[PDB]
Amino acid sequence: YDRGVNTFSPEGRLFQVEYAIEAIKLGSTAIGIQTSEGVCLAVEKRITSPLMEPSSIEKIVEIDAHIGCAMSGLIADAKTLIDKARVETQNHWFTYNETMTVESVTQAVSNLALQFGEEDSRPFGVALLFGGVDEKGPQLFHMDPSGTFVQCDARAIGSASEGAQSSLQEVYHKSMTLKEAIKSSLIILKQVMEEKLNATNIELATVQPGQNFHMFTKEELEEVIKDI
Amino acid sequence: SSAGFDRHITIFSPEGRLYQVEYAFKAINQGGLTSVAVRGKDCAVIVTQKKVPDKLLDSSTVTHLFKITENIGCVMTGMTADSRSQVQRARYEAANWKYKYGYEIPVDMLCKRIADISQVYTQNAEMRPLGCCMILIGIDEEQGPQVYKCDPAGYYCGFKATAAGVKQTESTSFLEKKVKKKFDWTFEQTVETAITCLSTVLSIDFKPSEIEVGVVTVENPKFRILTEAEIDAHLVALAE
Amino acid sequence: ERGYSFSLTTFSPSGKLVQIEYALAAVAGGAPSVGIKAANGVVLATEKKQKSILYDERSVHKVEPITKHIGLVYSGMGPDYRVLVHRARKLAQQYYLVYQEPIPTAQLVQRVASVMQEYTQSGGVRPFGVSLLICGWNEGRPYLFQSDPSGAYFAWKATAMGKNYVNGKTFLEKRYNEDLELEDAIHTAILTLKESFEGQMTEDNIEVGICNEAGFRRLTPTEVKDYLAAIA
Amino acid sequence: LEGRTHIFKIHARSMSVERDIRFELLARLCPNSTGAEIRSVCTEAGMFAIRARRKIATEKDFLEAVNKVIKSYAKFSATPRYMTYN
Amino acid sequence: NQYDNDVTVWSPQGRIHQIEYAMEAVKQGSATVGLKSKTHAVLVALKRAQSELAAHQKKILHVDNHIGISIAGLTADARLLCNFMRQECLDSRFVFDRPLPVSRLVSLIGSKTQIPTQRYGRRPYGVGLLIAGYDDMGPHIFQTCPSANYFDCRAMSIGARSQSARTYLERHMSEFMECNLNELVKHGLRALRETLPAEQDLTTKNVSIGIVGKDLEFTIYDDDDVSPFLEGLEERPQ
Amino acid sequence: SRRYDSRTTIFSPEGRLYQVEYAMEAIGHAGTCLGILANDGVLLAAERRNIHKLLDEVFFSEKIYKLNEDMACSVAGITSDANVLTNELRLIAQRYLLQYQEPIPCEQLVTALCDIKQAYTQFGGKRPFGVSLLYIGWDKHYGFQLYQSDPSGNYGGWKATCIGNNSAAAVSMLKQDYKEGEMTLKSALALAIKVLNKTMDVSKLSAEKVEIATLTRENGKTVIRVLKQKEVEQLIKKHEEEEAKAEREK
Amino acid sequence: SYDRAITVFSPDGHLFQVEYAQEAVKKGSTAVGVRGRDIVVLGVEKKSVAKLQDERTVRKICALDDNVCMAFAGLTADARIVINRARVECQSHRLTVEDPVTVEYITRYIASLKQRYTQSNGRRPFGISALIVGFDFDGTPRLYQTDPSGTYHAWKANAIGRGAKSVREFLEKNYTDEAIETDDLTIKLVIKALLEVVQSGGKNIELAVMRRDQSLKILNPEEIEKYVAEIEKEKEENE
Amino acid sequence: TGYDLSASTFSPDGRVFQVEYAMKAVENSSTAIGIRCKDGVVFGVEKLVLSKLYEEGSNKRLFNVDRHVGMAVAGLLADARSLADIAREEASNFRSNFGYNIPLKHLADRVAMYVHAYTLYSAVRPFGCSFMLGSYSVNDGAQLYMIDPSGVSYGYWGCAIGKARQAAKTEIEKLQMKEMTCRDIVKEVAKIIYIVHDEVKDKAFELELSWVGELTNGRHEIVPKDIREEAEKYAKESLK
Amino acid sequence: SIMSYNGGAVMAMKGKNCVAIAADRRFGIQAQMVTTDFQKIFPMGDRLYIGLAGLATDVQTVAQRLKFRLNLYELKEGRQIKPYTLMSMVANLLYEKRFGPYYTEPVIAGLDPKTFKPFICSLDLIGCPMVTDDFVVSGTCAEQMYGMCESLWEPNMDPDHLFETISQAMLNAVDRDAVSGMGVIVHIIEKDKITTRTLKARMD
Repeated sequence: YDRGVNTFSPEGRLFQVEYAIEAIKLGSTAIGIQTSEGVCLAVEKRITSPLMEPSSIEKIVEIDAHIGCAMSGLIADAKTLIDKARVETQNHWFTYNETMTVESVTQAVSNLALQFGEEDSRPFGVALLFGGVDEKGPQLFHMDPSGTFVQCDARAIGSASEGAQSSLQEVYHKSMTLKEAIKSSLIILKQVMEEKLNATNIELATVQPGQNFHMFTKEELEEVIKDI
Repeated sequence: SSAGFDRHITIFSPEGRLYQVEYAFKAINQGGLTSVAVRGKDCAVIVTQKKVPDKLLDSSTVTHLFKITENIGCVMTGMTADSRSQVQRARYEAANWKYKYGYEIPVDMLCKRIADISQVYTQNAEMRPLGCCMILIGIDEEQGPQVYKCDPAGYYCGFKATAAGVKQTESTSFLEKKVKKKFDWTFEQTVETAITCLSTVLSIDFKPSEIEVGVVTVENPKFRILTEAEIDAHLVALAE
Repeated sequence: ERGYSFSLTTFSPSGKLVQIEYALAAVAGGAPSVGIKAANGVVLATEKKQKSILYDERSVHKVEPITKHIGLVYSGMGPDYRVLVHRARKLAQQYYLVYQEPIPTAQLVQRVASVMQEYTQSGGVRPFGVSLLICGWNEGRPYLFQSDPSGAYFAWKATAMGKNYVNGKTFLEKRYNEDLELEDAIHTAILTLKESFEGQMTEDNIEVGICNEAGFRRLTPTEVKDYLAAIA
Repeated sequence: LEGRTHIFKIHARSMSVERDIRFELLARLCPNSTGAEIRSVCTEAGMFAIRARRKIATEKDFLEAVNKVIKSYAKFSATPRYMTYN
Repeated sequence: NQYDNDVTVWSPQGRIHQIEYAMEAVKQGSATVGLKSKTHAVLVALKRAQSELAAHQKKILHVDNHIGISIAGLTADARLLCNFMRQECLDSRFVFDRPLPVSRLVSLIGSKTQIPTQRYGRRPYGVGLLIAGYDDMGPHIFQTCPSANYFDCRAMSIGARSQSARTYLERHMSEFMECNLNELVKHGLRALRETLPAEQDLTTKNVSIGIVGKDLEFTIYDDDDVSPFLEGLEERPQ
Repeated sequence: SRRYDSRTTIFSPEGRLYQVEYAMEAIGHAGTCLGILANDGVLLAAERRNIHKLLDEVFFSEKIYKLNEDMACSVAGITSDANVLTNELRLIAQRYLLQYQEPIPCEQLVTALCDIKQAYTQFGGKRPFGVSLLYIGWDKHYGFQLYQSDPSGNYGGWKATCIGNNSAAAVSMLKQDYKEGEMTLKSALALAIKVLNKTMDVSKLSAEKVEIATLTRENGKTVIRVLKQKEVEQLIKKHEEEEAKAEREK
Repeated sequence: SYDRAITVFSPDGHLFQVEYAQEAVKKGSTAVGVRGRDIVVLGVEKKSVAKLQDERTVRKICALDDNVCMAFAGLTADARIVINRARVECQSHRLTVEDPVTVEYITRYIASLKQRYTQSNGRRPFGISALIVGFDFDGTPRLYQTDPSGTYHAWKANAIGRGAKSVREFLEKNYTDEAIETDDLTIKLVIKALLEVVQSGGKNIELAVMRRDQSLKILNPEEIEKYVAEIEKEKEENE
Repeated sequence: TGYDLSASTFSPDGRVFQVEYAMKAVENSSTAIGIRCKDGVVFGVEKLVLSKLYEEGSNKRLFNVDRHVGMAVAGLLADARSLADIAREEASNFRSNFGYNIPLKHLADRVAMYVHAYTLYSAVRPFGCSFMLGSYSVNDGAQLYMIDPSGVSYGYWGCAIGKARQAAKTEIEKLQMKEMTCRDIVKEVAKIIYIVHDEVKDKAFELELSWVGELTNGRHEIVPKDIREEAEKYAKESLK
Repeated sequence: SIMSYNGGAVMAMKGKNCVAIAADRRFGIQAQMVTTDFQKIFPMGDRLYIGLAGLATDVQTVAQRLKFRLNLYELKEGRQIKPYTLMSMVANLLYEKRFGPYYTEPVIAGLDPKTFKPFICSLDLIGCPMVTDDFVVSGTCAEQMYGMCESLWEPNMDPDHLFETISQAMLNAVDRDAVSGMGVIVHIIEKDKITTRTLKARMD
C-alpha cells in the first residue's frame, strides 16, 4: 500500500512520520539534566575502529552562547536545523538586542518541523535536546520529528532511552547538584556502553547561568572519568 | 489485447488502439437523444426532441439548441456540462475571431479550432477526453448553407444530411435512401424530411412540443429557433 | 496540468519503445498513400474514401500545402495530422522572417523531426500516430522525404504509407525506377494506389498533389478524373 | 524492547553462557527481529563458537555474527512484513 | 481498501476515509470541554505528559484579548493555524482597529482548511480547536473538525470519552446559562472529571483552565490560578 | 497519478540502474561503427543501415555528423534522439567559440555534453538518452583524440572503439592487431575493412553498405574527408587480394 | 518540474535508496589512502585498463585546489558533477576570505550538498563516496571521507571499496606509528596495503602523493615496480 | 478495477464513478426543497437535531450570496460553503464590471462551469454538494435553478434535494406554481416538510424557511419563523 | 559624435566580374592616435567579405554574433551562405535591438556562391537594407565618398582600374577628414582568387 506519503493511518496518523519516530530508536543515546545550578548533558559517541578519529564525532555543538543542543539518529539532517536555528537566534539578536530565549528557539524549529510534500520533501529523522540558560535559568527541552515539544528535567534519547529514563527518574530529584548530576549520568552511560569508558567514548554538554562557555572540554572529562 | 494503464489513460494498446475515445463515443449515448441535420438548397434545418419527466421542468431551460452567433446555430449531444463548456468555448472563440480579424467567422475554421482543442483534450494523459459531440450550421459566401460535426476524437467534418448518436446510425441508412434518388430540396421539403427520418426511426408521432427545430436559410441569413405554432403547421402539413 | 510530466515511454527489456511500436502499428493501419520523386518534380497520391455517400470530399483535404513550392501528405490519424500540420505551417514562417526566403525541404524535415522527437520524450503525453510524406522542389532538384513517429526521416524516389505498403513498396521497387515525367509518376502511382483501392475508383476516391520545379500544385477532381478515366 | 531478552532467556538455556553476557545490550541493538532472527542469533553464536572450537561463546565473540546476521541478512531482503500487511 | 489512498478518491459509499482517519486522530487527544453562559464563556482542558519530570503538555493558549482557543491533535498544525489566527486577528485589528467577530473568523478557518481537503496529495489538519470570544452579541463557543464544518454550542467537548462529558452536560447545561463564572467553572471540571478513570485526580498541574467574559479579557489559568477553582470540590462517588 | 509513474530515476535493489541497463541494450543493437588511432590523421567507419537502393542518398554524411570545423562524431542509437544532441553539442561548441574566438578543446565539450545527458539520470523521471556516439578532433595539445559517449552519462575517451555489441570481437581483433604509432592511415584502414570484413555479417563487403570518413591534419584547415565509392572499392578488393595472399601459406 | 517522494522512511525506521545506494560504492573500484606527519599518499586500484587505452582520460584522482586532492568511489559521472561543484565552491572561498580552503570546510560543503540533495523531491541520491586529502594550513596532515548520507568524517587512514573490511583489518597492522616514520615507508606502506588489496597485479595500481606543501605528483610505474621489488625482497627477508 | 479512482478516467460503461459516488453521497443529507410562486421564490430546509447537539441557529444550509440571491444547499457542507464564497465573489465581479444585479442564468452558468471543471481532473475531487438557487426582479420575475454535482444547470418551479426526494416532490404537484401566493406557500412547504420525513427516522428536527421575491422588495433573507409562525400551527394539525 | 567617436569609414564598390571593398586602418579615441593595426573588414565564408564602421565594441560584437549565426547556419546546411541571406540576417540582427540599438554601418561585399555574380549592399543601424549596383559607402564624411565616387565610378572595370579608382577615392576621401586615416587596406576579390593590398596613406 504505497500512498502519497501524506496519508493518515486508519487509527491513525502519518505513516512516514511515525516511522521516523522509530528512526531515532537506533541512533546514538544521550542524557541531559536540568538543575538549578545549570544544565548538564551527555552523549556516547559509539565509536567503531581506530580509523574513527574521536574528536571528529560531536553530537553536541553550542548553537548560541547560552544554548547548547544534542542530536540523535541521522546527523547531516540535523546540521541544517542547527545552522538555521543559529541564524534565527542571531536575527532575534538583530531586532531585539537581547538573547533569544531557549523556549522560543524550540517553536522556531518545530514550527518548520513538517513542511515536507511533493507539490507546492522527506521528514527529518533526528531528535534534539535543548540545553540553555534564559532569564528563568537552566532549561532542558526535548523535541521529536513531528514537531511535538515538551520541556523535561532529565531526558534521554536513542537506544538506551527507555531504561536510562527508568534508572534516571530513579536517581533524580530537584535538589541535585551539578557534578552530582554529571557523574550520576555517566553511571547510566557506562552501564549502557558496550566498550569500556575512556576519554573518547563520551562528551559532556554543560551550561550554567554565570559559568560559561562551556560548552565543555576534555582533560576535565579525563578527570571526571577517574572521579567515579 | 491490453496491457498496463492504457485502459485508464490515453496511450496506445498492443494493436495501437486507445480505449478512452471509444469509451467517449459510447459516452454520448447516455443522453438517449436524437440529433438530426438536413441541408437544403438555400436552407439548413436542425431538429431534436427532448424528454420532459416532470411538470416542474421549464420548456425554455432544457432547450438543446444553442445560438453561437447571429448567423450561427448549433446543437450538442452526449452529457450536458461538457456541452455547455463547449458552448462557451465556441461563442468565446467566435468573438475572438471578430476581435482579431474584424469580419465574421466562416464557422468551418471554428470546427477546425474546436476540433484541435478536442485533440489537446485527448493528448494529456491526466485530463479527461470530454466525450460530448457537436454539430453546427451557418451561411457562407457562395457556399449556401453548410453543416459540420465536431466529435471528441479531435476532428471535424460536415456533409449534406448528417446524424450522430443513439438511433442515428440507422437514420443515416434511411437518410441516404431519402437523399438519393435525385431528390431536390426546398425549405418545407427539408423540414418535412427533418421530421420523417426521426419518425421512421422512432414512430412516436407526437406533439410538436417535444421536438425543437433550429433553422438557417439564405433569405433571412440569421439563425432562428422555431415557435411551436409554425412547427405544428408543418406537422399537420406532413400528415395528409 | 498537474506537473507530473513523467515520460510514459520507458525502455523494454530489449530496449525497444513500446508506445512507439504501437503508434507504428496505428500508422500501418492508416490509409493507403504513395508518392513518387522523379525528373521534373514530385507526385504525391493518397486515398480518401467515404464510409457513407453522405460525406462531401470538397470540404476537408488530405493534402495541405506548406508553401507554394512544398506540399505534404500523410497516413495514420487526421486529428494528430492537422495539429502537426498547423505546427509546421507556423514554423516555416520564423525561418522566412529571418532570411526572407523559402525554407528548404531538408530544413523543414529537420525542425519538424525535432518537434516530433521531443514530443515522444515530452512529459506524460503519447507520441503521434502519423507518418508524413513531404514533397518539395528547391534549387532545381526536387526532394521527397518521409517521417516516422520517433522523428527519424529518410528519402525515397517512391514509397508508400499505410496498409500493404510493403507489397506496394515492392511493386514500386520493380515497376517504378530511374526518373520519369509527372505523367509517368502519376500513372504508376494510380496503379499502385489502385492495387489496394476498392472495386470502384473515382475522382473523389483519391487525391493527387504534384511538386513541379515551378512550385507545388494541388490537383482538382477535374484533372483527377481527366488523367484517370482511363485509369492506368 | 525487553521482550527480546526473554527469547534470549529461553534460547539462553541452550549451549553455554559466559556469566558476563549482558542480554539487554544485545536486545536493544537488534530491533524488529521477532524471535526467529534472534533465534538464529543464538544459533550463529554456537556456530562461530564451533568454527573457533571454543566450547563457550562470549557476548563479544558472537555479537560479530549478530550484527553480521541482522546487518548482512537484513541488507538484501526480508522484514517488510508490515509492508506485506500494510 | 486501495480507494482510501488519497483524499481525492470518493469511496464506493461516497465517504473519503482520509477525513475520517483525521477525526480518529482528533479523538486521541486529551479531553476538553468549552462552555458559555448568557454572559461568560469558559473552556477547560486536561494536560497529559510523557513521564514524571516531563512537563504536562499544555492545551489552552491565548490568541487575542477577546478570543482564546483550546486545542487537541497535532501540535504542528495547532501552532500553524494558531499563527494564521494571530494574523487574522491583527488584520482587522489593524485596518479596522476593531476586534474580530467570531463567526466570520471561523468561516475564514473553514476557507483556509478547505483547499487541503480536496487537492491531490494533500491532507487535512488534525484539529481539536474550541473557540471562545465576544463580539457585540457576547459569548460564543464554537468547535471545528478536520472536515471544516463548525458548530455553535452552549457546551461541547472533544477527545477521549468526551461523549461521557456530554452525558454530564445535558442535565445541568440548561442551568449553565445562569450561574456566574466560578460555579460555572466547577461545572466545567465536573464535566471533565469523568473523562478520567475514577481512581485518579484532577490535580493542579495536570489541568489547564481558561476564562473570558463580557468586560473580562481572556486569561489562561493554571496551577495556583486554578487552586481556588479546584478547592471546594466534592469528590466523585464510588 | 502517483501509481501511473514508473519511477525511472530510482535505483534497482541490487545497486544497479535499471533504466541505464536498457539504455546500453539500445546500442546493443542497430548501429555498427568503428574508429582507430592515426598519426597525422584519424579514421571513422560506419555501416550504412538501410541498403535499399530506392533511397536518394543525397544527405552526404548521414551516420557521421560534422559538429565543428575540427571535430565530428559517428552516432549509434535512436537517430532523432541523437539529432537533439547534435544540435545541442554543436551549439555548445559554437558558443565557446563565440566566447573566446578560439576553437573549443574536445575534452570540456565531451564532458559537458555527457553531464547534460546525466541530468536525466539524476532526476526528472524522463526517458534517458539511449544514444552513444564517438568523437574525433584535433587540439593544440594532445592532437588527435577519440572519445566515447555513454548512456550512463560517463565518457570513456579511448584510442579504440566498440560499436555496437557486434564490435566486441572487433575489439579483440584490434587487441590482436594493435600497434604503436603507425599511420599509414592506409594500413589501419585495410585493418578496418578487415574488421568489418569479418565482424559485419553481410559478406562480399559492399562499399555502399558501409561508409568511411577520415580527418587529417592540415595548415590550417584540418581536412575533413568524406570519400567516393570507387577509391574505397579498390581498397576493398585490394584487401580481399591481401587475404588471397594470406591463404597462400596453406 | 518533477515533484515526487524519492525515498521515504520504511516502517523499520530506515531509508532505502540511501543505505541501499551504498551498494554501488561497495561494488565500486577499490581505493585507499593514509595521512602522515609530512607526506600524504592516497591509493587506487582496479584500473582494469584495456592496455591499449588512455589512463588520464579515465583518471580517477583530481584536485580542487593545489592544496587539496580528490579521491572518490561509486560511479564516475556523479563524481564528475560533485567534483566540478566543489571546484566552484573552493573557488568562491578563494574569492572572499583570501586564505586557502580548509579541508573540514570543503568536506562540509560536499557532504551537506549531498544531504540536501538526498532531501529534495525528484533527486536520485548520489551513489558515490569520496575522500578528501591534503596538507592543512600550518602544515598539518588532513583527510576526511563521505557517505551516501553526506556525513563528513575524519579518519587516520582510508578503507573503502571492495574488501574494505579486510583492507582496514590489515590497517590494524598498518597503523603503528613506526609506519610511517619514513616517507618512502609511507609510500611503500600504501603500496603494502593495496598490494594486499584486490589483485595487486603491479600494473593497475596507481597512487598520488602530496609532500608537505609541494603540489601533487604521481609516480610513473617505475617506482611501482621498484617499491613492489623492495616489498617483495622484504617479504623474502621475512623468512 | 481502477476505473473508479480518477475523474480523468473513463470506464467500460463510458462514465465516471467519482460523479456517481459523490452524487449518491449527497443523497444522504437531510431533505431540503424549494419552490417558486408567481411573486417570488420560497426556499425551505429541514435541519436535524442529532443529540442536543448545540445551539439552534447554527450552520444553517440557507445562505445569502447577493442582495437578491441566496443559497439553499445540501450535501457536504464545507464544499457548499466554499461554493457560497465562489458565487459570492462572482456576483461581486458582475457588480464590479457592470453594476447591477446578476441575471440568475449567468450566475448558475458560472457555478456550473466550475463544478464541471472539477470533474475532469484527478487533482481535485467531484464536489459533494447540490443546492437550490432562486432570484426575483421586476424586469425578470421569479426564477429558480437547480444545480447538481455533475454541473448541469437548469431550472424548475420547484425541486427536491436530500433523502426524501421523489416522494417529497410528488405531492408538490398539488401546489400550484402561479396561482398560489408566496405567503401561502410558506405554510405549504411547511406542511410538506413537516408531513414528510417520518419522526422515527430522526427523533427531532426543525424547519427553516428562507424567501426572496416581491413581498420583501427583492431582499433575500429568512422570512422569520416567529413571523406568522404558520408551520407549527398548521403542520401540527396537518398530520391527520 | 556617437558614430564619430572612434571614427572610421568603409567603402565597397562593384567591378565588372569582381567586387572591391576598402577601409582605413586607424583606431583611436577622438583626436588621440592610439593604434593603426585595427581590423574592420572581416571575412565571411569565401568569395565574400563584410565591413563595419562605428563603435569598435559594436564592431567586434556584431562580428562575433554574426559569425556565430553563420557558423550554425552552414553547419546545419552544407551549402555556403548566399549574400541575400546574409543581408536579411544582419538586418534581423540589428532590428532585434530596437530601443537598445547598436551603433554600426554594416557593408556586405561578396559574390554569389553559385555563380560568380558580384553583389554589394549596405544597411541602416536599425536594420534597413539597401542595394545599389555601383557602390555602397558608410562612414564619417559624405562629400568625400559620394563626391569622389560619383565623380569617378564607371560601369565596367578591370580589377586594375577598379583598384586605382577605389584607391584615389579612399585617399582623397580620407585626407580631408581627420578622424579617418592612418593607413588603408583594400580587399579585391574575384571568383578565382582573393587579392588584398595595403595603400600608402599619409600618417598626418
